[PDB]
Amino acid sequence: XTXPFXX
Amino acid sequence: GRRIQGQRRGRGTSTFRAPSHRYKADLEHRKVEDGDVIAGTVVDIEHDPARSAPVAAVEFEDGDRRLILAPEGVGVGDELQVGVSAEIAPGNTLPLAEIPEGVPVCNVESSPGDGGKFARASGVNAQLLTHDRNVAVVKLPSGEMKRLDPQCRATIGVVAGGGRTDKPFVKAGNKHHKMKARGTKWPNVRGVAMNAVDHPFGGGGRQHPGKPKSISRNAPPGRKVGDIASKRTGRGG
RNA sequence: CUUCAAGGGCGGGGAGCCAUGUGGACACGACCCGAAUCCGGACGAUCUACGCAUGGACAAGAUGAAGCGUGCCGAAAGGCACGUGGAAGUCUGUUAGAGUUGGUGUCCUACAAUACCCUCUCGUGAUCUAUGUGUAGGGGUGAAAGGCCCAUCGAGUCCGGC
RNA sequence: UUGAGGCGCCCAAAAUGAUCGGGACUCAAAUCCACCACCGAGACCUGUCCGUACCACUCAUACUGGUAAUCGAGUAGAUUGGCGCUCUAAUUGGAUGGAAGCAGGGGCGAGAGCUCCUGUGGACCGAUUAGUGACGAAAAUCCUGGCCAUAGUAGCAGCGAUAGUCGGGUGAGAACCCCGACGGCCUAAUGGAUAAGGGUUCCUCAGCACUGCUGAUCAGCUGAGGGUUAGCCGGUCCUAAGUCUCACCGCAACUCGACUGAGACGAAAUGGGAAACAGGUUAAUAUUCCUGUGCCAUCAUGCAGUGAAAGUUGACGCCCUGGGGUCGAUCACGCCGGGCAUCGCCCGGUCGAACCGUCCAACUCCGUGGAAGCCGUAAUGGCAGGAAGCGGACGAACGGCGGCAUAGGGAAACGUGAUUCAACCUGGGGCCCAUGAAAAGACGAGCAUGAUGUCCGUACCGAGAACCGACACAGGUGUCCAUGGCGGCGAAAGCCAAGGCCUGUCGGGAGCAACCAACGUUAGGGAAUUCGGCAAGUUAGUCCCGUACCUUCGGAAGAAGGGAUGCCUGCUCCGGAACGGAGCAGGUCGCAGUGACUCGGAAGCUCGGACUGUCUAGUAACAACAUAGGUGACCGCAAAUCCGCAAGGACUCGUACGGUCACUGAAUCCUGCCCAGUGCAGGUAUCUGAACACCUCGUACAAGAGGACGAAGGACCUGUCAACGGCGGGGGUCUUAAGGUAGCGUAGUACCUUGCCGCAUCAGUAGCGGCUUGCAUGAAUGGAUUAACCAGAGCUUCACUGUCCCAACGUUGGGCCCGGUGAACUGUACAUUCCAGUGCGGAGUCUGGAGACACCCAGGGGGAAGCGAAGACCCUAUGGAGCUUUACUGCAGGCUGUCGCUGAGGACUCUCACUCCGGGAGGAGGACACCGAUAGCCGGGCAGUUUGACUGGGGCGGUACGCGCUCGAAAAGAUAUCGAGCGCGCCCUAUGGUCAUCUCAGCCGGGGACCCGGCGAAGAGUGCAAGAGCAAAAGAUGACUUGACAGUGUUCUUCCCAACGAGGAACGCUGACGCGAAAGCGUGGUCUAGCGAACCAAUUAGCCUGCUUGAUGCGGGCAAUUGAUGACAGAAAAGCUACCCUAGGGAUAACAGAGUCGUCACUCGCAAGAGCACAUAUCGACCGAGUGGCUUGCUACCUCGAUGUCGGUUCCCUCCAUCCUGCCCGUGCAGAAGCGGGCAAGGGUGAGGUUGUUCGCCUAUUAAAGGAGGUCGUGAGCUGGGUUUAGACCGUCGUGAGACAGGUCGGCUGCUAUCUACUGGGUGUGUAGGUGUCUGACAAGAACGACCGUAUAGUACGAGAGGAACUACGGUUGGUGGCCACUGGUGUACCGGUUGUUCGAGAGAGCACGUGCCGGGUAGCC
RNA sequence: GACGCGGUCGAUAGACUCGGGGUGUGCGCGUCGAGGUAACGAGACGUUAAGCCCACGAGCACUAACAGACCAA
Ligand SMILES: CC1=C\[C@@H](O)CC(=O)Cc2nc(co2)C(=O)N2CCC=C2C(=O)O[C@H](C(C)C)[C@H](C)/C=C/C(=O)NC\C=C\1
Ligand SMILES: [Cl-]
Ligand SMILES: [Cl-]
Ligand SMILES: [Cl-]
Ligand SMILES: [Cl-]
Ligand SMILES: [Mg+2]
Ligand SMILES: [Mg+2]
Ligand SMILES: [Mg+2]
Ligand SMILES: [Mg+2]
Ligand SMILES: [Mg+2]
Ligand SMILES: [Mg+2]
Ligand SMILES: [Mg+2]
Ligand SMILES: [Mg+2]
Ligand SMILES: [Mg+2]
Ligand SMILES: [Mg+2]
Ligand SMILES: [Mg+2]
Ligand SMILES: [Mg+2]
Ligand SMILES: [Mg+2]
Ligand SMILES: [Mg+2]
Ligand SMILES: [Mg+2]
Ligand SMILES: [Mg+2]
Ligand SMILES: [Mg+2]
Ligand SMILES: [Mg+2]
Ligand SMILES: [Mg+2]
Ligand SMILES: [Mg+2]
Ligand SMILES: [Mg+2]
Ligand SMILES: [Mg+2]
Ligand SMILES: [Mg+2]
Ligand SMILES: [Mg+2]
Ligand SMILES: [Mg+2]
Ligand SMILES: [Mg+2]
Ligand SMILES: [Mg+2]
Ligand SMILES: [Mg+2]
Ligand SMILES: [Mg+2]
Ligand SMILES: [Mg+2]
Ligand SMILES: [Mg+2]
Ligand SMILES: [Mg+2]
Ligand SMILES: [Mg+2]
Ligand SMILES: [Mg+2]
Ligand SMILES: [Mg+2]
Ligand SMILES: [Mg+2]
Ligand SMILES: [Mg+2]
Ligand SMILES: [Mg+2]
Ligand SMILES: [Mg+2]
Ligand SMILES: [Mg+2]
Ligand SMILES: [Mg+2]
Ligand SMILES: [Mg+2]
Ligand SMILES: [Mg+2]
Ligand SMILES: [Mg+2]
Ligand SMILES: [Mg+2]
Ligand SMILES: [Mg+2]
Ligand SMILES: [Mg+2]
Ligand SMILES: [Mg+2]
Ligand SMILES: [Mg+2]
Ligand SMILES: [Mg+2]
Ligand SMILES: [Mg+2]
Ligand SMILES: [Mg+2]
Ligand SMILES: [Mg+2]
Ligand SMILES: [Mg+2]
Ligand SMILES: [Mg+2]
Ligand SMILES: [Mg+2]
Ligand SMILES: [Mg+2]
Ligand SMILES: [Mg+2]
Ligand SMILES: [Mg+2]
Ligand SMILES: [Mg+2]
Ligand SMILES: [Mg+2]
Ligand SMILES: [Mg+2]
Ligand SMILES: [Mg+2]
Ligand SMILES: [Mg+2]
Ligand SMILES: [Mg+2]
Ligand SMILES: [Mg+2]
Ligand SMILES: [Mg+2]
Ligand SMILES: [Mg+2]
Ligand code: NA
Ligand code: NA
Ligand code: NA
Ligand code: NA
Ligand code: NA
Ligand code: NA
Ligand code: NA
Ligand code: NA
Ligand code: NA
Ligand code: NA
Ligand code: NA
Ligand code: NA
Ligand code: NA
Ligand code: NA
Ligand code: NA
Ligand code: NA
Ligand code: NA
Ligand code: NA
Ligand code: NA
Ligand code: NA
Ligand code: NA
Ligand code: NA
Ligand code: NA
Ligand code: NA
Ligand code: NA
Ligand code: NA
Repeated sequence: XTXPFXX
Repeated sequence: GRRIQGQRRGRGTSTFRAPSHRYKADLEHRKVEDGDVIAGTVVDIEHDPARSAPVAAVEFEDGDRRLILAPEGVGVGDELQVGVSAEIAPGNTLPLAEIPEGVPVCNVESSPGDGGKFARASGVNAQLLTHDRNVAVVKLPSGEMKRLDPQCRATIGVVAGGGRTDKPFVKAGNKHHKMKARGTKWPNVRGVAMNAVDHPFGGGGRQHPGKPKSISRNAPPGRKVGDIASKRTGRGG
């Protein structure tokens, strides 16, 4: 939910 | 949205309250059946945590020990008087009627016997101008001409500690220490720095108030912020 | 019935009522599960935010403010030198303690639902900290990030409306 | 010579392995013309059977007979007969001679399912009929339970705490239970004492089923017993912030609520406080028990005393500092004991309290004295208002001294002095816009003797196993020990005591491989790496010398740079002295003297924020927030601001030098113009402006209508921008008020853009400077500038280096093998795949081929659009929420009028209610204010909601959202698209109606007016699109007229077929009319567009009707007209979300795929043209034909219960449209150098500077430094610079939330491999006992590619300049395989030097991270 | 796991001794030593190509390759 999984 | 800071204030929580339990005295003029026979001797000059100005410890003939709003000049040993006949020197307190016009006065009463209300901050002083059998016009430190009952008691001289405002705080820490001894939440976050939800000036991708700052007097708490009922703004013109 | 009139509408030469099964409709949970809500009353400041009360903590070193002194110079004002002094939201500092920049390292079914190592910042102050205490849910608290209010926050949690 | 036809050829380039399905086929197994015979469905024919329908017979839907060429497939769905389950009832049966259930088996039925046999089981079970219903499962990421694979797999290694080993003891059993030795670990903790919290965990005995990361004889485990002793330690008492209770008051009410009053509560380490010490003792308590000694309080008695309450104490902040002084530590010497054994050193001990008595330094004061310059301090300071000196009063320690003590303790001695001095005591100084508790208690206030002194707590842990964190959790968790030794500035490192521990609790084995984690060292080069020097490294302590720009004069600054540094011998100086400090001379060792350890890399330019500080607990520490400073606003306190429903409250123990509300954000230089809009505020003739009362009308009253008066507010006017904001276009004013001043400028703001010039570099989208027309800078939305500061952004230099060229060796822990322990993720099934094809367009499973014996070990992760998470993007839903506003609607609140409280005599006096000030007397105020009620205005402060649909996704645009015409429309009717052309939302009293008279456009002739004649079926005209109609008229002219009439229908249309309203039309009737001789025409305009529901109002004529009844008023209704809903078959309605949320969708976008190929790339045909002449050496327009699938676009097939982005990197394969290399052809080919073309994919195609970039620009090298495919190959490989979350800034836009196909700083990369795949390693089976040697089907290779030089030759060729080749040689470069004599690296084998510390020194050793550091280095590996 | 070699008819491994190598001159003692009354004394020279050390080679049956089990047409 922050760009790449899971940043 | 959420209540703004001015609304949290009113609730009277710890954060917004003044450290009363650390305050020395509720400076108020003494009472006297009449006569004026009352007089005492200055015993000490103390620091008043509520006003950042000195207060004088006085001992009266009837063995009464109380702190007083120390005008400038009063020192230990000195003798002060309180009554319709007290002498007309600095430190003594007597009704405006018995006070000669053109004499700086401090801690003036608004209603005779209320113990003093006006002009009691560092260095300030009122100015008795006009006498009468009814009115005793006094010019308060704000410049206003206050018409008063000549029976209202007052102290001669200017309040001690004048000039306090001249030296800058220089650093946040100094402010911090002062603010800590008052009924005030500090530091102050600018409305325009908050989220819309928190203040009418909050929001935006940049910092600026939403609408004009001058707000109607009829505005409801929660919206009355910025320049309250300003008759004008700016310096120009 | 409408209608000068005319023409139209509705009705008319005796079949229904009740019961039982069953088809379908409408209201209700309405074939069953499935989600983000909204509202009510309660329980939470053992976490954390901010304030208050009462206690506690900060090796060592550096720099050397004012003030004071001695000497020289000057009519004086005052100047210069040296010393004394020991100021500071001052410096160095893994003192204690507080914090958390990079390694985008280790870990990532972990030692751990936020850890480990090195690196790094502050370290007499707007400092850090224990205990006590206050503020409660559209309300607090917020040096403001929509941050925080017990792993829960652009409106906590529990149960209820359901 | 020419025409035509057939088959073929050229044209003809693609990515893992070629293809007609494959093999393969050539007088065919191809092609075309005929022909012959066959094969081949469930079709067709045919036997039997079944169902269904119908016929005959029948009560029958039971039999029996008959008919079907004209019956037999089916999703959703309608209809119908039946099977099975539970329990009820009626009728009727079975079972211990064995019921139900279960397992295996036999029979029947199309089937649901029925039944039998054998075994098991051991007590219930059916049938028929009629009922009953929590009645039938393969599915729901369904629920619960159980279970397999996973797998004997991961974990029991990683942490600066690496810990053990040999003997022995006990035991059935011992790596880990115990004893000894040896070896280690912990030093503010891994020691000692405790708070909270736990709660018995403590001690003993007995145990091992549980728990313990292995085992266990051990245990915080299991069981049973036992254990906590107080006048003097805590609680208890006191009061703190503050809390509760009662009263009072509020509230509809309370378990609610503020104030006031009274009461109580509120501190166990760590606030205040009456009093206890020493030793001994238990398995476990201990200032508690025991022994000794001491002390406090109260009380009783006795003596004393009559004092006694004033005062002192309790009792207090931060910074500096002096003096007194104990323990500790150390020095000296003596004594006792131990250790060591070349020396004479080294370690330990040398004790002894509370209490009672006594001593008193500092401070203060007194007498004397009499300083005019002296006294005094570390410093400040002191004095004729009396200095020093002298005497004296008061007066301290947890300290000295005596006792306590022929007490206690010690094996013994059972010391004495000194220095530095924690504790403790007592002083001096400085700071505050900060002022640093209270109360109980104590003292004041004597002594003897005796008595009493109850109640509660007391164990143990206090943490890498007793607490919180689900765990014996690497996390979290307060206090006192800060004085143990060396070291050194040090509470630092390192080493070592005391004390603790070997439980940060699984072990054994392999020079121990690959690979990984931590780390050491690497020659030459030295940032070439990379977004970026990320990571690592360099530097380092102390002293001496020396130190730039700039600067707010503080700083910059440890700038920079240079030198020194050890040991030994003998000394000097400072000081009372130190086991303190500063130096001197001589001698002397090493590569190295802060020898280890500790321990800055430095310099410059630019951006930002002034600084310290704050922040997103858990991806953002920043430029964001704060700050001082600047500024504006409000308010005289019965205030402004704010909280409460109220009673009431914060600010406020406050008072303008205040405090509230905002903006800006240190200093310095400054801060221009604009009041039109919006906001706020002031004013206001006039206009507007609600309700009550008042007047008129109305009504026997009332509803209701109108008037008069008119508050705030608005209109209007003014003020105000450090108020929201604005600061252009045009010309030598215009919008809308002004029209950008100082500055600054390609900016964190500049699209163009890598702007131009310069600096710098070989090369610089960077950086800096200048210019600057600024897409779209600019003054407290603060502008410019700026010293200092910074885990902030960018750039340069020196230094440094494994970041790199380019990797190697080593060290430690894993990894691998063995014993023990022992999970999880995941699983529709099947599964040895590979190349192709096909398929819903991205297949292990389909089709064709190829390959393939089984099982197992290790590996790195290609594929399973791998695992994990019902996609966050996008759309959709008459979903949610947070937020905004001049969206809709309301609700608080503020202002204002009116009524009540409320009283006496459009302005005024008064006092008596009421309010406030005052202790009270009494003062102020006063019918106002407050309060209750109502009305008008303002009113995102708050609440609920809305904010449509269509659409080659959505948005923007548009409206194909209601209508009419032509075409599309395929000659009936119907017919779509954001299809083509274009219109309607009216207009007309005549432009309607009838009748009479008449014939038009245009052209010709005679006198673009008018008159006459002729031609003239229609091109005129007919209101308006388009199509259509019309000539004795539907047109023109004239006249007359109102049928544009009322009522009610029929039919068609709207809506083909085929239901649906309003609307429309055609055609009637009834009534009344107009015109005409009359037939007849007129239901508006020649026809098809010009339109609107219910509710409500107004209106038209008559009538019906309103609660027992009559009258009046005012209502309710039948029929109809008018008023709008254009989203036009009718809701009353704006936005943001990057803070987001849910339901879903591949119904729909973004990536990729797939189709297409306009675009893009490349080619071909024709060949104008030019190339001095010459198309074709070379270049090559137009036009035409294509190939590819790299670009772009289109489409919306695949995927939204997830196929991870760009770029880069690494590693592998491929294509050819060939850049180089080989062999060639042509030339505008003399040669040399080129140019164009052909074959050709074997090999090669490299290094760097700016930029995230791909692309591209640039540099120097080069044979050349080609292009493209592999999910734009490659994230279960890496990277994370850009895109693309949450924070922030700038510009632009917006009222605002907030937005941007603008820029900028910051910003977490998950998973143990089941299958398949390949690289290597084994075990088996097949060929059917063995050893040794071979063969070679096939397989792999680039095993080799390229360049330079010499001779040829200064030759051929050439006027000359210039300048080849065949061949033969030498070497270089890239690649490849191997090897270590040589050179080089490593080399925690080894040897040496040396620092600190410890073993007394010496000798010889340990530790300093897995070598302390330094020097050398064998083998091996490289 | 596999592979290779040796196994007394033996040099496969270890010990010992040589050889071949790495360091760089051992402890002790003697002389010198700036000095110092002496005590004491950093260090220098000699003894000492010393001492210490070796993952290689050789010699050498001293020690251990013993004992013996199994499968197999
Ligand atoms: C891994 C994944 C999906 C895949 O299983 C399927 C695909 O590959 C298809 C696909 N995905 C995409 C384009 O095609 C694509 O671009 N995705 C995947 C990578 C970022 C965005 C994306 O939306 O980023 C948007 C920005 C464009 C605003 C924001 C940040 C949203 C992120 C979001 O919800 N991520 C979920 C992940 C989905
Ligand atoms: Cl202030
Ligand atoms: Cl049936
Ligand atoms: Cl206690
Ligand atoms: Cl002093
Ligand atoms: Mg997100
Ligand atoms: Mg406060
Ligand atoms: Mg007061
Ligand atoms: Mg601020
Ligand atoms: Mg913000
Ligand atoms: Mg708001
Ligand atoms: Mg700003
Ligand atoms: Mg601003
Ligand atoms: Mg707490
Ligand atoms: Mg000094
Ligand atoms: Mg500091
Ligand atoms: Mg520091
Ligand atoms: Mg935000
Ligand atoms: Mg059928
Ligand atoms: Mg029966
Ligand atoms: Mg099913
Ligand atoms: Mg496995
Ligand atoms: Mg160890
Ligand atoms: Mg025990
Ligand atoms: Mg036991
Ligand atoms: Mg109490
Ligand atoms: Mg206490
Ligand atoms: Mg004990
Ligand atoms: Mg105890
Ligand atoms: Mg443990
Ligand atoms: Mg190197
Ligand atoms: Mg580079
Ligand atoms: Mg590079
Ligand atoms: Mg670094
Ligand atoms: Mg001396
Ligand atoms: Mg060093
Ligand atoms: Mg810049
Ligand atoms: Mg800052
Ligand atoms: Mg964070
Ligand atoms: Mg930071
Ligand atoms: Mg961070
Ligand atoms: Mg300010
Ligand atoms: Mg700021
Ligand atoms: Mg530039
Ligand atoms: Mg301005
Ligand atoms: Mg994948
Ligand atoms: Mg979904
Ligand atoms: Mg979105
Ligand atoms: Mg909503
Ligand atoms: Mg009052
Ligand atoms: Mg709202
Ligand atoms: Mg609702
Ligand atoms: Mg739509
Ligand atoms: Mg038709
Ligand atoms: Mg007509
Ligand atoms: Mg309506
Ligand atoms: Mg009307
Ligand atoms: Mg409609
Ligand atoms: Mg319609
Ligand atoms: Mg969702
Ligand atoms: Mg689709
Ligand atoms: Mg070719
Ligand atoms: Mg090839
Ligand atoms: Mg790719
Ligand atoms: Mg590629
Ligand atoms: Mg991959
Ligand atoms: Mg990944
Ligand atoms: Mg992985
Ligand atoms: Mg990034
Ligand atoms: Mg960047
Ligand atoms: Mg960025
Ligand atoms: Mg076989
Ligand atoms: Mg070591
Ligand atoms: Na804003
Ligand atoms: Na809701
Ligand atoms: Na709390
Ligand atoms: Na000085
Ligand atoms: Na850290
Ligand atoms: Na809430
Ligand atoms: Na509920
Ligand atoms: Na069917
Ligand atoms: Na163990
Ligand atoms: Na004493
Ligand atoms: Na600081
Ligand atoms: Na900081
Ligand atoms: Na204006
Ligand atoms: Na204005
Ligand atoms: Na501007
Ligand atoms: Na390295
Ligand atoms: Na794989
Ligand atoms: Na929300
Ligand atoms: Na709508
Ligand atoms: Na109709
Ligand atoms: Na093509
Ligand atoms: Na990539
Ligand atoms: Na090639
Ligand atoms: Na892909
Ligand atoms: Na990538
Ligand atoms: Na990744």
